[PDB]
Amino acid sequence: KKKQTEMIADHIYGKYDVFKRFKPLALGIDQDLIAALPQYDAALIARVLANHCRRPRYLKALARGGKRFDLNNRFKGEVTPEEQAIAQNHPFVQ
Amino acid sequence: QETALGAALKSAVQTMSKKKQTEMIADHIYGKYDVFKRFKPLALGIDQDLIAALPQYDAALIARVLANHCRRPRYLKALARGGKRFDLNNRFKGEVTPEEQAIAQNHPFVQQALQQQSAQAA
Repeated sequence: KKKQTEMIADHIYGKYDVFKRFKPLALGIDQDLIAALPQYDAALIARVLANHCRRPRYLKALARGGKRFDLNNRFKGEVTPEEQAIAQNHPFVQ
Repeated sequence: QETALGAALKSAVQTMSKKKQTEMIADHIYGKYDVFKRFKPLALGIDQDLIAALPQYDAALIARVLANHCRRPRYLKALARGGKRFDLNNRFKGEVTPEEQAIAQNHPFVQQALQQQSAQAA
């Protein structure tokens, strides 16, 4: 498992810009990641995402706010005030 | 003794103090709205709903009370619990996303609060 996920992520941060550059991610990017990657498992694709969203860098991107982005780096929704404020007050961010 | 006009005059006068207006807003909100009293996940745009429903109070101090409320461990713990969000009328409106839920779940204040909550059960 861990050998694979380690490779799975490696591929994502390498293929998709939105993950490489830590932009707030579109709602439902899990379904899109699994759909776009049949080559992997649908819960270890999800695991790699869980890891990403807890990194201080992602929290900081949330605190910054603005639009969210889909796998093709297009605006799709945005960060809400409530989520932006929780990210800003977070122990990793303040 | 006291008139309706009299009571409203006294209230208006009291609202001139920022600290006093802030206590009044919180008491109003926790007293009137079950979604606040019970710390349910709040719908998108609740800030605007509160502002519209409370014209007797400054929008800025309303936002402040709201932001105080969402910073409380008990609120984060509610976000960690997840499920639906609720509007001012205690009706379903939207939900807590997996991302919001995971962030609240890993929040230090929740790690504490969840540990306390279960130690009060034991």
